[PDB]
Amino acid sequence: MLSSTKEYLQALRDGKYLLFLQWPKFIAEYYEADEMVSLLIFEWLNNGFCLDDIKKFAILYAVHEMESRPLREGLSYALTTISIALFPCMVYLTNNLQEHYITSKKLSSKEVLQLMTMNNAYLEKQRFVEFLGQEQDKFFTWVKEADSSAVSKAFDQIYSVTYLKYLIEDYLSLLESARISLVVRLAKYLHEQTELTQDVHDEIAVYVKKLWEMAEFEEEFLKKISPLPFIDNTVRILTG
Amino acid sequence: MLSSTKEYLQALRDGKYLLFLQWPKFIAEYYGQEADEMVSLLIFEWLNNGFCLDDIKKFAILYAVHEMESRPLREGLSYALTTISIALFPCMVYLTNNLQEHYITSKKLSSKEVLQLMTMNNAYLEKQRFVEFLGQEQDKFFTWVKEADSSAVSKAFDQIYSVTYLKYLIEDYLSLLESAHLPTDQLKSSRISLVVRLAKYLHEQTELTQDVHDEIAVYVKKLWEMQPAEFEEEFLKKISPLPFIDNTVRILT
Repeated sequence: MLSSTKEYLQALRDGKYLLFLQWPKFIAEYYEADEMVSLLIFEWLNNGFCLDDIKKFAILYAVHEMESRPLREGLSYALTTISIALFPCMVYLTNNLQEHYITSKKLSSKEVLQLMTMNNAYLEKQRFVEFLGQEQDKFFTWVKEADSSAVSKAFDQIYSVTYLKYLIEDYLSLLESARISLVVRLAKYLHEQTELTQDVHDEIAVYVKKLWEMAEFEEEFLKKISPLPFIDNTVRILTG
Repeated sequence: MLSSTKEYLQALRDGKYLLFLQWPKFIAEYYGQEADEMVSLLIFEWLNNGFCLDDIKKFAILYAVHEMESRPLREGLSYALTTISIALFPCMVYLTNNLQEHYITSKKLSSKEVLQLMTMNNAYLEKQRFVEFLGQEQDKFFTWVKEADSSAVSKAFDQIYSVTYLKYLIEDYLSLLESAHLPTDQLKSSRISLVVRLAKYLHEQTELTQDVHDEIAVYVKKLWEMQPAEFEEEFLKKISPLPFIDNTVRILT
């Protein structure tokens, strides 16, 4: 967990996206999803919502729509949730309401929703919606204009990790209903990683091997996780 | 494509799933697409092609696969699967309750002719009972999905995803190439044309056989000769790789 919304919006600008998606998990401990989206509107405006922020999300969102769906479930909630917030912020920054939102004081969840309720007076319910639609439009075009080198490179980055997360997640339920307490750590280990570090792929093999100790179906999964320890492990016996 | 529901259902019994999922596309041609009509044809067809308890249990494997987190069946492959499940439940109801006879004939009918048969037979089960039955069978089914052999599911998975992972990646290459800003690049247009055709070739394929690897390689080769962008390269690499390791892992397997 990071210390600030400012650090999370840094990760976003730093193309750190697996990390930035934890932003809504941060606001969870620092204060329903009705409340949630409004916290992130407050949080983003007080933390320097800009055009660059929108534009760098349009990469992330474009990655989300990829047919290979690297971001799914928990991560996909994170992504869409935040996106629901980005549009109101987009309405606010455009019609110059961003100020009534910006403050000094350290507010509480109840007090936040309080002023956002009051601020609703500055925007008729009918126009809020009209701008929301236009801001959506203006966004989705930037989603289309998203530089494909940036999108692509981002994708490997995310999916490098993400793939194993599902591959492993699936290895678990298949095993539970077919050692288990063991794998959950590999699930919880990998859960924490933002990227596959060459040091991280090392700790993986330190898992794969340790399972062998405790089924023909488990096979092709390890083969898809850490092939090399297998090739070693099998040849070791073949010389008996 | 295949010429017979018997052929398709055979594939389902054999375990050839990507092929089995091609069924509702055949049914759409054999008859000439409101989903209710399409589910109607599937029910008729499956009941004449020897719907049975084993058909259900194997289909359970397929579904269990569709629910993996790696999500091997997306989009149209997914629509196939779900549309077939909507036909499945009525058949389970008709099977348990001895209604199938009214659905069984050797007379080769038309779409309009089957939809009429379907409405005629609608009067042999009162709606309320159909819905109760329908849920009982759904219960009976989803339990079998929870119980599907982990061996059998895991095997279907590797061999569906084997093809299917390629399918989605190639679609994502395609849209990115289209969406790329390439002013100098005079080959972009002929490179897009290559990916589209690769996408098209692969769309018909249910497994990676020697032929497939070879065609894929022919496309990927031509693409390299078209002088791709930096980002395109990662895609080309994944699409036709050389997994000397995996080669060496499976031999040893």
